[PDB]
Amino acid sequence: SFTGLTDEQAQELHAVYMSGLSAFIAVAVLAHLAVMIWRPWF
Amino acid sequence: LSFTGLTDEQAQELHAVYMSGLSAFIAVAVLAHLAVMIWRPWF
Amino acid sequence: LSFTGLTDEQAQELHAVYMSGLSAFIAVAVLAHLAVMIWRPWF
Amino acid sequence: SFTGLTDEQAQELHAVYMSGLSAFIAVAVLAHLAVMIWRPWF
Amino acid sequence: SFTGLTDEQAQELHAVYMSGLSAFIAVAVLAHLAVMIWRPWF
Amino acid sequence: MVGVNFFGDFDLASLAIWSFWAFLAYLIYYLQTENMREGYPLENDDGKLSPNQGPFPVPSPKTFDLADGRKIVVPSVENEEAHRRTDLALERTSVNEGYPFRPTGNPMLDGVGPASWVPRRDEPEVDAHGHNKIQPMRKTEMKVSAGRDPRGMPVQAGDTEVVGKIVDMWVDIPEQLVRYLEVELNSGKKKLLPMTMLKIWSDRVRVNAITSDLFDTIPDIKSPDVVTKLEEDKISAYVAGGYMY
Amino acid sequence: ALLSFERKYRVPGGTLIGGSLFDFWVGPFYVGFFGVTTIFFATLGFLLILWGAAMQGTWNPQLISIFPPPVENGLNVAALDKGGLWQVITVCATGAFCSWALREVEICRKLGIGFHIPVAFSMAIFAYLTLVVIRPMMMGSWGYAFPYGIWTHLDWVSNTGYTYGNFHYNPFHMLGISLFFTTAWALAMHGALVLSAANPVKGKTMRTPDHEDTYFRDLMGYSVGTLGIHRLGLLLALNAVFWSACCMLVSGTIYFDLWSDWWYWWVNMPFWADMAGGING
Amino acid sequence: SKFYKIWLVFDPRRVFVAQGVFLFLLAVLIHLILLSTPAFNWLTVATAKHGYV
Amino acid sequence: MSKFYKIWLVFDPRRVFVAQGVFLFLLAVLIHLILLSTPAFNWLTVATAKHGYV
Amino acid sequence: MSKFYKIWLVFDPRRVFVAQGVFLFLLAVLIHLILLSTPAFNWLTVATAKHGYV
Amino acid sequence: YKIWLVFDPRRVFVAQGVFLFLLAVLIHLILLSTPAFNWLTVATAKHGYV
Amino acid sequence: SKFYKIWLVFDPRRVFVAQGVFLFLLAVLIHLILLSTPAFNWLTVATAKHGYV
Amino acid sequence: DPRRVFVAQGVFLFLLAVLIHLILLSTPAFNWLTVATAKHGYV
Amino acid sequence: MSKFYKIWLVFDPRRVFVAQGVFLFLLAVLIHLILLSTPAFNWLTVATAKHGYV
Amino acid sequence: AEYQNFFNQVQVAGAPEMGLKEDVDTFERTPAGMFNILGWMGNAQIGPIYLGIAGTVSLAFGAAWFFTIGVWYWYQAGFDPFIFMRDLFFFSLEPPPAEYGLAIAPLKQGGVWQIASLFMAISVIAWWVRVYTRADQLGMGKHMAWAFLSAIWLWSVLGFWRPILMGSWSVAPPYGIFSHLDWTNQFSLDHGNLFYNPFHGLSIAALYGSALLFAMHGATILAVTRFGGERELEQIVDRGTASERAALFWRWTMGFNATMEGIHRWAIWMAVMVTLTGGIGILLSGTVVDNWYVWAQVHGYAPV
Ligand code: BCL
Ligand code: BCL
Ligand SMILES: CC[C@H]1c2cc3[nH]c4c(c3C)C(=O)[C@H](C(=O)OC)c4c3nc(cc4[nH]c(cc(n2)[C@@H]1C)c(C(C)=O)c4C)[C@@H](C)[C@@H]3CCC(=O)OC/C=C(\C)CCC[C@H](C)CCC[C@H](C)CCCC(C)C
Ligand SMILES: CC[C@H]1c2cc3[nH]c4c(c3C)C(=O)[C@H](C(=O)OC)c4c3nc(cc4[nH]c(cc(n2)[C@@H]1C)c(C(C)=O)c4C)[C@@H](C)[C@@H]3CCC(=O)OC/C=C(\C)CCC[C@H](C)CCC[C@H](C)CCCC(C)C
Ligand SMILES: COC(C)(C)C/C=C/C(C)=C/C=C/C(C)=C/C=C/C(C)=C/C=C/C=C(C)/C=C/C=C(/C)CC/C=C(\C)CCC=C(C)C
Ligand SMILES: COC(C)(C)C/C=C/C(C)=C/C=C/C(C)=C/C=C/C(C)=C/C=C/C=C(C)/C=C/C=C(/C)CC/C=C(\C)CCC=C(C)C
Ligand SMILES: COC(C)(C)C/C=C/C(C)=C/C=C/C(C)=C/C=C/C(C)=C/C=C/C=C(C)/C=C/C=C(\C)CC/C=C(\C)CCC=C(C)C
Ligand SMILES: COC(C)(C)C/C=C/C(C)=C/C=C/C(C)=C/C=C/C(C)=C/C=C/C=C(C)/C=C/C=C(\C)CC/C=C(\C)CCC=C(C)C
Ligand SMILES: COC(C)(C)C/C=C/C(C)=C/C=C/C(C)=C/C=C/C(C)=C/C=C/C=C(C)\C=C\C=C(/C)CC/C=C(\C)CCC=C(C)C
Ligand SMILES: [Fe+3]
Repeated sequence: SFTGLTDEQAQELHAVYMSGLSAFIAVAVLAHLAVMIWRPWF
Repeated sequence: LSFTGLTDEQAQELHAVYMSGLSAFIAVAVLAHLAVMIWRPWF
Repeated sequence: LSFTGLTDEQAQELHAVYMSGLSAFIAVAVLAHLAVMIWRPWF
Repeated sequence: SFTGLTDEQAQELHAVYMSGLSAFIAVAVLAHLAVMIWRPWF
Repeated sequence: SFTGLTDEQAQELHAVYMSGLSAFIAVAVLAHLAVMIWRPWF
Repeated sequence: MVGVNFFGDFDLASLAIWSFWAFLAYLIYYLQTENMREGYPLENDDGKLSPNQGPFPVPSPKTFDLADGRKIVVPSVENEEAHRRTDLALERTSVNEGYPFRPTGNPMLDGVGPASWVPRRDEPEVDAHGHNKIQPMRKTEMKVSAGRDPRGMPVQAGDTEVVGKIVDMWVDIPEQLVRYLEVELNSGKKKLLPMTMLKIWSDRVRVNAITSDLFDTIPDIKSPDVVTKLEEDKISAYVAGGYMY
Repeated sequence: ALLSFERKYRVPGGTLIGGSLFDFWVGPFYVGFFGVTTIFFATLGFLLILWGAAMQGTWNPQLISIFPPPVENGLNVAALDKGGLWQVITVCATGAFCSWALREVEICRKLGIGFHIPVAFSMAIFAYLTLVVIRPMMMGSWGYAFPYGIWTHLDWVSNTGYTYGNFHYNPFHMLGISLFFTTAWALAMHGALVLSAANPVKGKTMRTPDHEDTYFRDLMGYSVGTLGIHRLGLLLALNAVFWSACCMLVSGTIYFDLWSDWWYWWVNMPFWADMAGGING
Repeated sequence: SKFYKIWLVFDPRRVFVAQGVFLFLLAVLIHLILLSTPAFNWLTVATAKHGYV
Repeated sequence: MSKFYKIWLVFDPRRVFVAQGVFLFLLAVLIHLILLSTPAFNWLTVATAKHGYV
Repeated sequence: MSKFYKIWLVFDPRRVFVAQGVFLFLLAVLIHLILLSTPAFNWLTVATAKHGYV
Repeated sequence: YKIWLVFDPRRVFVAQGVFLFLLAVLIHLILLSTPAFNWLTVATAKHGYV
Repeated sequence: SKFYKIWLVFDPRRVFVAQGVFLFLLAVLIHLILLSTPAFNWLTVATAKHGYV
Repeated sequence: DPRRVFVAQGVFLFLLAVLIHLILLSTPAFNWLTVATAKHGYV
Repeated sequence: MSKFYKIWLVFDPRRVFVAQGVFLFLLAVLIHLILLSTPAFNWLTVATAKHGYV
Repeated sequence: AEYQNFFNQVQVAGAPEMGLKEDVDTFERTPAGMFNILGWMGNAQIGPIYLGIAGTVSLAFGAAWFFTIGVWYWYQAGFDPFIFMRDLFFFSLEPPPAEYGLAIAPLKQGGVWQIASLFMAISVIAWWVRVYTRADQLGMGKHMAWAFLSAIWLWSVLGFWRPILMGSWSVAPPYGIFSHLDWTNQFSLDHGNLFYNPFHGLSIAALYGSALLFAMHGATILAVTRFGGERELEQIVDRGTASERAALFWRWTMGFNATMEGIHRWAIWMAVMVTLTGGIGILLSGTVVDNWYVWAQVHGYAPV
């Protein structure tokens, strides 16, 4: 490992990062659904 | 994995203060947006 | 923790002085905004 | 190895890279099929 | 003390500075009152 | 304010240009006076005070504070006295002023003319940390990263003769710059050759400034690993004086 | 008079012509043979400019103007009242500049230093000769050179530039402008940095070159160095003058239309010339 | 839940500076965009509503 | 595949997160500007037409 | 929160004070300039119209 | 897999990400500049937007 | 009450000089703005009132 | 140096492919977008 | 304040006096020129009108 | 045939210098590296850079200004990458028309220009603060900040002060390669041959003098590099033969000379003068003088 992180440290980092990414993606999906209802682009 | 040289409790306390500040900022923003929507809706 | 070398007591004292100054500034601004709203409202 | 990576580390890195590449290519294929159905260019 | 001054020195400087500031602000207030009486801008 | 004149045709542009003329006159006076902190008062050919000293007076003294507690007052008698050469082997060629002075002996050995050196302080130049600025590469961890490494090359003089070999390089550590080459002569003595007055070929170092006979009389450093400002001045003056002599 | 350290440097030798015949000083000025020639040429040029002012009939220093012979004269030697005086003054100026450069060479040889200063001066001399000799002769007449007047040569610059539309579009001209701006910027930075190191905050000791390197690395992430900055300033000035000379050399000799029109080959490359949209349709 | 560990990877000084700069830039950009749209320029709306000039 | 976490064993989280934040902000601003530049999808213009703003 | 004083544990007061002073001065100047450039909120123009000064 | 014995994956991944982003943006811009394949134009034509 | 501690933060000399420069520039700017406005140009008001010229 | 060889080869391949694609796009006859528009009547 | 003299403990008297002299001269010249640009307060124009010089 | 000291004959390198601490927060410094290509004429080290607050603000708002101009260009190109490259130097972000005066204009009609201008102004002010504070924390004399202030003065006269005095943002130059050259030419044409602006002539004299003086000083220093003349500060406190030989060269040449310290005063003032006089000359154009050739005719340096 170039960064010097432990495997468990990397796992925990990935877990919290994926929780944040999931929140971001869910918000984006809800926003896209709202836009599609309000003004569809297809 | 502390690059900053911070312990766990110090990080928790700093995060608590940061979350209080962020909550205040977001609450003010929400109130401002509600007032603007009432005064001049953009949808 | 401390990045500036100040102790917590010194930080609290400095923050008290800063908050007094900030409160005076914000009070003056609020009075000016009330006066402007009475004289010539922008809403 | 100029990078200092052993054979096993290179193999597992390649495995992760190819898994990600396969996911990316599958998404690209699905998007291209959807575009072809909606607005074919051929 | 970042400037290296003492409590007593800073307070003695501040008293004189505030006296000068008060004189300046009083003169400015009188000038503004006179202008408002002469050529009001509101 | 187009066409608004204070008097006659004098408008804002005229006021600006005349104010600039006054400011430029003052600025020229200030700049000339700031450049008279060295070399004054003027002297005659005999070293006595010149009857004419110019229209610009010498400015009031200014002080430079050094990192080691020493104070330098640049327009002062002490500053002029510390940098004044004595016992110069020179002779006037005419009773009139404005004529050259003739070297009585060996100009390169006596340090006159293009071989003149200034008696700088006999201490090495230091960096902000107090370490000597110029050190041999054997005392550092620097390595040659580009160009041609001259260590081990023969040294050829201006008369097409080999006088020795390069054994080490002296480097300005803060600037990461090579300033001198150390040469071991065929007699075993070591000298310092300025980098700015030599050429590095593919197989040799060529020094056209001086001939083989003059390499043995190059000024020396008291310590094998330290060179002082006075020694630098003497070596540079000796090497540069070879072009004329 | 002499500076307090000047006596040990006033030694014989270093002359190019005459040996010790002119190897002396007049006040602070070293004379030499080329100094004699410089004084002759400069005085003659100044007095001939004054005489041309007398013929013109004006004594206002900002209105005096000596004009070259008309374009119809070609390369002939013109009458003194019909442009010949301009040619004589041009010869005097060229002689004075070359003599000044050679006198600088002699002074360099006497002091045992390099010849960077006379080489750099020769660059400006080349620019001047480009404006008065090379370009007018390539265009076939002395009448294309600029006049000797404080504002009439500005009129010449304006007319020459507007001969080719907006002269900003000359590429060598853009390069020269950029180099001049860079030279001014670098001079400001160098003077400011050296003065700030020499004149620190009150109560602080004099700063080192390490301070200068640290300052410019902190500000922008790179420091060129003292030797580097001197080399860079010299090269910037020389390149600015050289590319200005090239810009004037190519204008009116191999290019005669508008430079703004020259810039349209990139637009008119056929693979995107007809593509609708944008500025150029 | 465990987002506090952000302060184990990033120093607060850099993060706070970047966040302040970002917030200032974003607020200025949005306010200027709204001001450059006459239908949402509140000064113009107030002028029309209250009969100024 | 759950082996993706090993990216943090080859890439520094600080630089990755800074680059990700900059990239996401630039992308979001670009998409918003593209929508605004199109009068059909400019929500301010749509609101002006809908509510009769001037 | 009452723990905001810890901001001075993170940043030197001089740095923050200078930044805040510059920011506030620039903001005030910008707002005054924006109001002055608008004729409806230029108080000198409004005063001239109201009092018939010109 | 042997490619990672030659090239440092960090530089490879950074360059690949930059290249993919630039290529995707270029293709999307090419499609947007074509009114036939501009999806916003098709949407406003189909839905009758203003 | 305790604002004198500002002089424990910034050097009085630089603060005083900068404050004087700022005050002079502000006063000159306001006077020039009033002069450039004919309604508040006191010389123009005086010449209109007293019938000069 | 295999690294420089591969890097230069990749850059050259990308530049060549982009150049050929731009040449084809610049030609309306072989521009597949125009061809598809004409074929399917997108207009 | 009776303690204003301590200003001389803060600023060098020579610089202060020189700057004050330059500032006062420039201010006086500026005000005189402003008066001269206004024909209602140009005393030379008023004298010319009164005495019929031109 | 002798070594002219324009390029180093050999390069040496060790660990990069990370800089003196003084009163600088070393946490804000980045790592450093080496670039051997830059070591031939200068230093090969791409040293650490200070980040701080002022640098971050300046970078963010300057990037915002740059990207605002870029997206305006992309809009003018109609999303076409080929049109973007074909007309890159012809794209222009123009100020609002003269009808809008100094008020906020619609986005399509100068609002984007105003937004970009505000971002640029914020970035420039932040960078000036950065220059001043980086000088202050190392204990240096603030000369760089005052030198930068003259260029800022010219820049703000061009875009802010003169537009305010003229009553409209329309007189400010646009953001474009060819368009701002056209703006310069049109300014000269509209104000009657700006050649006859005396402060324009002073600015040109200062620019020519800056080039001449830097040529002189660089050639002089390289000529005395035999004696370590480029170590200027040490020569200032401990005068060597390099300073004496340079002074004697210029004294024997033109009758007067400078010192190792005062030559830099000459340099800084000569370089400051071009922008200092240019700002005044631009500010006088249109506000005080609208035809400089007629003004020159009146004031006796143009023919009648
Ligand atoms: C370079 C391209 C153009 C040109 C374009 C311009 C433009 C454009 C401008 C000038 C300006 C000037 N030009 Mg011109 N100029 C050219 C060629 C020349 C030549 C020449 C023999 O080559 C000379 C001597 C001059 C001289 C001058 C000065 C009167 C003035 C300021 C220059 C300066 O400070 O430079 C840097 C040098 C120094 C700081 C050192 C001091 C030099 C002094 C000032 C020269 C004085 C000359 C004196 C009036 C006459 C000399 C002959 C006498 C018999 C001694 N020009 C050519 C034709 N020049 C400006 C001006 O104000 O014009 C009215 C201006 O706006
Ligand atoms: C046909 C065109 C006109 C003309 C019209 C003008 C106009 C109009 C102007 C000049 C100006 C200048 N002209 Mg003129 N000019 C003409 C002919 C000439 C000739 C000649 C014929 O030889 C010469 C030598 C000059 C020379 C000059 C300069 C002396 C002068 C100021 C230059 C400068 O520093 O600019 C550029 C320097 C700046 C703009 C300073 C910038 C400062 C800021 C803070 C830095 C940049 C901001 C930010 C950091 C940018 C991003 C950087 C990122 C790293 C990417 N002009 C003719 C007569 N000229 C200017 C002047 O002052 O005139 C009095 C000016 O406005
Ligand atoms: C890298 C090129 C730059 C440069 C370099 C440079 N110039 C130099 C040097 C260097 C390195 C010197 O060593 C030398 C010097 O000694 O400087 C102090 C010089 C010098 N650069 C000078 C000026 C100068 N340099 C200029 C430009 C530049 N010089 C370039 C930007 C300009 C411009 C742009 O206008 C001017 C005016 C002189 C101060 C000096 C050379 C002095 C000299 O030649 O002295 C002998 C001559 C006389 C005393 C007078 C002769 C007069 C004539 C006989 C009659 C007049 C003729 C002339 C054509 C009339 C012009 C009228 C104008 C209105 C056009
Ligand atoms: C005496 C007058 C001369 C002068 C002086 C001068 N200029 C100065 C200084 C001085 C003394 C400084 O201290 C200061 C400085 O720091 O110099 C290193 C500066 C400086 N003069 C500069 C430029 C400059 N000076 C010029 C002129 C001159 N400056 C005069 C000749 C000019 C001209 C001729 O037009 C220019 C362009 C800068 C190098 C610097 C001030 C830096 C600054 O203000 O930065 C803030 C502005 C920005 C950050 C703008 C945006 C920059 C990038 C375009 C951002 C977007 C790109 C993004 C980062 C990357 C994108 C990558 C991909 C995604 C595309
Ligand atoms: C013109 O062309 C157009 C624009 C039309 C098309 C171009 C389009 C593109 C290029 C679209 C997008 C491509 C991408 C790549 C979009 C982004 C996808 C991603 C990768 C989104 C990432 C979201 C990640 C988010 C919010 C971060 C979640 C992480 C959150 C805090 C950080 C948590 C990790 C932590 C905190 C450190 C602390 C933990 C420990 C254990 C110390
Ligand atoms: C176009 O866009 C527009 C302009 C429309 C959008 C406008 C936007 C914004 C961005 C508005 C503002 C956002 C903010 C963040 C405004 C400011 C909020 C603040 C934080 C105001 C701070 C007021 C603080 C003030 C005056 C300081 C009071 C401090 C006074 C002296 C200092 C006391 C502290 C001291 C003295 C040190 C002494 C103690 C010791 C122990 C030495
Ligand atoms: C053109 O595109 C448009 C503009 C139309 C749309 C594009 C839009 C975007 C991209 C909008 C925004 C995206 C974001 C990411 C907006 C910002 C969201 C955030 C993240 C707001 C954060 C506000 C944070 C706030 C107030 C917190 C400040 C924190 C504090 C006071 C807490 C301080 C903590 C401290 C002092 C010390 C504690 C120390 C110890 C030892 C306890
Ligand atoms: C376009 O925008 C417009 C122009 C419309 C509006 C913009 C407006 C603003 C931003 C206006 C002003 C904001 C301010 C901040 C105005 C100034 C407020 C202040 C703070 C004025 C200070 C006056 C201070 C004065 C007279 C004091 C000078 C101090 C002295 C005499 C005291 C001397 C001190 C010490 C002598 C010596 C004692 C030494 C010892 C050792 C005891
Ligand atoms: C793919 O490419 C992307 C999209 C990524 C980026 C490509 C970008 C480009 C192509 C960027 C720029 C091209 C150019 C041509 C940039 C600018 C060159 C120039 C020549 C800028 C010149 C500005 C020149 C002058 C005088 C401006 C001085 C500006 C000022 C003082 C600023 C004025 C400040 C504030 C006016 C007004 C504040 C008032 C209000 C009401 C906000
Ligand atoms: Fe220098």
